[PDB]
Amino acid sequence: MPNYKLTYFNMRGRAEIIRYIFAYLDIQYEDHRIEQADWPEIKSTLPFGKIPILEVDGLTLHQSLAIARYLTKNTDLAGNTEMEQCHVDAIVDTLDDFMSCFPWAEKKQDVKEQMFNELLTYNAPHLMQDLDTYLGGREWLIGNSVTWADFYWEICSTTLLVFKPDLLDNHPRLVTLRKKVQAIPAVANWIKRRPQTKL
Amino acid sequence: PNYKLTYFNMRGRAEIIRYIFAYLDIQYEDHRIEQADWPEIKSTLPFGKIPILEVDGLTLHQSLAIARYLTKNTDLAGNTEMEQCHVDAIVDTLDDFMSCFPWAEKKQDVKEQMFNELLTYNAPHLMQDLDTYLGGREWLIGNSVTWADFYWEICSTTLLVFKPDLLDNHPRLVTLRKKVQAIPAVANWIKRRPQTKL
Ligand SMILES: CC(C)(O)[C@H]1CC[C@H](NC(=O)c2cnc3nc(C4CC4)ccc3c2)CC1
Ligand SMILES: CC(C)(O)[C@H]1CC[C@H](NC(=O)c2cnc3nc(C4CC4)ccc3c2)CC1
Ligand SMILES: N[C@@H](CCC(=O)N[C@@H](CS)C(=O)NCC(=O)O)C(=O)O
Ligand SMILES: N[C@@H](CCC(=O)N[C@@H](CS)C(=O)NCC(=O)O)C(=O)O
Repeated sequence: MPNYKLTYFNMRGRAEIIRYIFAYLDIQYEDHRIEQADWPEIKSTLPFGKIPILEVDGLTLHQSLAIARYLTKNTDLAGNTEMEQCHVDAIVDTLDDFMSCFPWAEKKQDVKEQMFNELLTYNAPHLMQDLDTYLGGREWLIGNSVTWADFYWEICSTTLLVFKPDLLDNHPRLVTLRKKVQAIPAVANWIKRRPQTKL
Repeated sequence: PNYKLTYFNMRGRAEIIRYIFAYLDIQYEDHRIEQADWPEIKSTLPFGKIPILEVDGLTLHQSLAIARYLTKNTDLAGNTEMEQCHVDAIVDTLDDFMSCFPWAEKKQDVKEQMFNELLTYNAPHLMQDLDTYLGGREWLIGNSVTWADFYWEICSTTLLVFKPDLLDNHPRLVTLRKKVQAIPAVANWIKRRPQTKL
């Protein structure tokens, strides 16, 4: 048994993909959440001043997608062929690119509001349409079994729906995919048992 | 397999793939398009972006997903799962930074302001972080070159076009660039590639 400690804020955010992977693989870990009050303290110690980080047997890892890739290496979640592993990474990166456009840390309310609106109004539907086309009539995004891209799709879409509840109105196949992920017992169990935060 | 890489006539996000092909001695069609070609091609792509890599007629996208696919089971990947994690983290740290720049911005006033903002405040912190993380080592991860070293040299090249003094107080990061550039396969590609701003 290896010693895992996850450090992030109290919210889903960029740590959530790691938490889904831990739940799905049934791995016990310390889900260390922090208030903003403690943020400047810990920040000074961090290698690149960013969370989430994951401590593994006294060794520190950073970058949430780098960590998620490390944890799924050698598992069913990574993909069934070398090429399918690329597709998993590329779908994840495509989703992460779009989530990263949003100005999460913007101090000016009016600039943050205008940007969140532009992205959700013009960009988001282009992405939903491309994703819908990519999925087609298949059960999972890549190959014939669930991957951590399906986890990421579910996590990303959950946060987009908070700001734009009608996002998937004309995309029932993408809603089905969210339901299929949420129905995975280990994921269901995590969703039910997790702190209820907005983001 | 036969490889066809499609991107704009610039280093940009394709350059990491081009360094990996050079290093591994892999022949490939380096297909470069002008802006005028772009709308025609954009609709054929499942996610409407480039670069794309065609491997025996099958399309891959996302530059870093492709880089990770090409380097798997090679000396560029990182020797252990943990070191692979470090390689991914460094590349993601660098790529996060390069993504902040408003590459596609029309208004040159707000564009120059943000470029200078990022190069003034944010770039030196990242330089200091990288210099610390590198410590006593000659390469970013382990005891040999990885594609993270390539990516450093690629990202730093583009940053030095806008802020040539960025590595004045960081000679070990300069050394790292020169070590990447002294690799024969890389040196050879750098001498022969089309000379572009970006
Ligand atoms: C300390 C502070 C006030 O400066 C910080 C606190 C944390 C904030 N982060 C977010 O609000 C946030 C939330 N969800 C995200 N989800 C994603 C995608 C779905 C995985 C990506 C980035 C996200 C960023 C930024 C400001
Ligand atoms: C269609 C269009 C005309 O609107 C496009 C054309 C391509 C443009 N992209 C860039 O100029 C560009 C260039 N170098 C880059 N280098 C990086 C560094 C390596 C990681 C990241 C992003 C970059 C983006 C955006 C607008
Ligand atoms: N690409 C990185 C992004 C890390 C990141 O920027 N995280 C934010 C929280 S969502 C943070 O730590 N912000 C601190 C700051 O910039 O002051 C990842 O996915 O881990
Ligand atoms: N994270 C992606 C980004 C791809 C991307 O944004 N590419 C730009 C060119 S640098 C593009 O195709 N832009 C087309 C457009 O915005 O219309 C990658 O690394 O491949």
